[PDB]
Amino acid sequence: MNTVPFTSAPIEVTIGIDQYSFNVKENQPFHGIKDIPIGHVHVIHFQHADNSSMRYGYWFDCRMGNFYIQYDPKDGLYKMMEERDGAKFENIVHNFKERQMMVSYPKIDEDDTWYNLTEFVQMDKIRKIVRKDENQFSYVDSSMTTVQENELSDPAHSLNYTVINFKSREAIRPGHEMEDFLDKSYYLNTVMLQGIFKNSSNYFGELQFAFLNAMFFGNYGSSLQWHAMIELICSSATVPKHMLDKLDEILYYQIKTLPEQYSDILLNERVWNICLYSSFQKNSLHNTEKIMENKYPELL
Amino acid sequence: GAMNSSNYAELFNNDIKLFVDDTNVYRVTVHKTFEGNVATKAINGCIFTLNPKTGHLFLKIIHTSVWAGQKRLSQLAKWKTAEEVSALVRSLPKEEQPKQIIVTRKAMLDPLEVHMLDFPNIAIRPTELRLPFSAAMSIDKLSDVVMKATEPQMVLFNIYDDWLDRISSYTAFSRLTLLLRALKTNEESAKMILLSDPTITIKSYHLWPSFTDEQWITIESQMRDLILTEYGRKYNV
Repeated sequence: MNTVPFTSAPIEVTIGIDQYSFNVKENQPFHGIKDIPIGHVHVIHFQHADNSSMRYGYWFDCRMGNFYIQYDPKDGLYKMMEERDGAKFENIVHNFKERQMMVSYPKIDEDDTWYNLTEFVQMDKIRKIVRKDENQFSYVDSSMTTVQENELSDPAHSLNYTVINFKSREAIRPGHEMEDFLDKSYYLNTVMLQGIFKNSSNYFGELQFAFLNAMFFGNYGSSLQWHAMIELICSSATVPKHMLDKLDEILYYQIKTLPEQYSDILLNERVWNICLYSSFQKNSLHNTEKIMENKYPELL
Repeated sequence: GAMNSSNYAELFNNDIKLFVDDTNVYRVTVHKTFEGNVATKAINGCIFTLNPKTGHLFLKIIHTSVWAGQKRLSQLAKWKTAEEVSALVRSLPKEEQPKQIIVTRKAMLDPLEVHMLDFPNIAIRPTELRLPFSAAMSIDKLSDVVMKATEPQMVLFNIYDDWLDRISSYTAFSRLTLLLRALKTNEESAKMILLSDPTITIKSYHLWPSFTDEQWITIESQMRDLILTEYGRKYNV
């Protein structure tokens, strides 16, 4: 069980750790988060009490190094940093733990929610979507735009999601216009799965990462990416059975975790209606269709 | 975006554009079967592709053979239209290719957009205009070439005959839309108005009769009256 110590909490802030969140008061003696489960990516996220705009945060994996948070009063944010000195770090954490200045990652033993949202998400894939190769952790915020959004402006601070565009030469083989537009199987299976992602695991990992960025930061481009990757599968007549069964599980946990009050901004009516009721896969997402119909019947 | 009354003069500027109307591509007669079920029999159709500036009409005849053993024909008809328009653009020299294609029905936008991905600089646009191009099959010589076709064929016409020698494109288009509107509202009466006087004939190389400027004014008035008469009937007003 790993720890992300905080130097201090000089500004009042709502701190997120994965799907959990805690309010910290200005200069409250908060020195971080302990008992973080090894084996998963995590995201530690922030919303300042005095400017609820710019949700921002850090994707990390405690297996890859010792990470801490320190407030930067110049840039005005909580920054993740790596401590390269193992013994200094162990000694910092031991002190804060002994003084019980740390919140415990509050996992219920029955609860597979975080595993189920991050099953295919791997830090190495995150670091290719979020390019800052001098750090082992990845910064995301509300306002970062996607490579796709930038085509339709600072490339350094972009989310390099795989560009999906149903009306592009990539998606449509010359002489198979109607066939490829009405049945995206070619695009999904040859271009995206065999060509770019290499396997369904990498494709699901990007889908899951896009959802989490949409949910935790209200990142609009992330939300567009999550919907596009769902719609590409649902609009394909030919999808491996294992992918459909896994997609149904993935979406079920995403819809289950979504705050009820954010459905109106995070769910695209057109995509969900098409996917559950008109698409080739309209009958292949039983779990997802049941939770959507019971939790968000308004949208449908 | 969309072509309306606000940007009407744009039709007659010097940027090459084509209207595409797909309403006569897939044509059927509905009939009873021996067992008393209903069945369709396709008849020859046509894509109506018109340069509103020049009057140049690219009439692609759709032979019933293109439907043999195909499913969802009303959907296929949109994609076949888009394929044939894309093939027509690729057949034109670069300096003759349109800068815009306006589709008369919004259901043509995606099919044409996807067929024209190779031409990202050609704008595909809808129109708010209600254009009566469905009535093209009421022009006897266009109807005749479609019905007699035994194979796919492209036939080139000037839908304005020699009018542009005497009038502007704007006026020629307004005359054409009024003629087609009349033919669409009351075909019998419109054709009666156009042929009632046997001294005015249709030249072998023309679609419409050889009316003097004064006779066009009279014809145009009779067409307006026909549209108003018919409108007063439809609505009891």
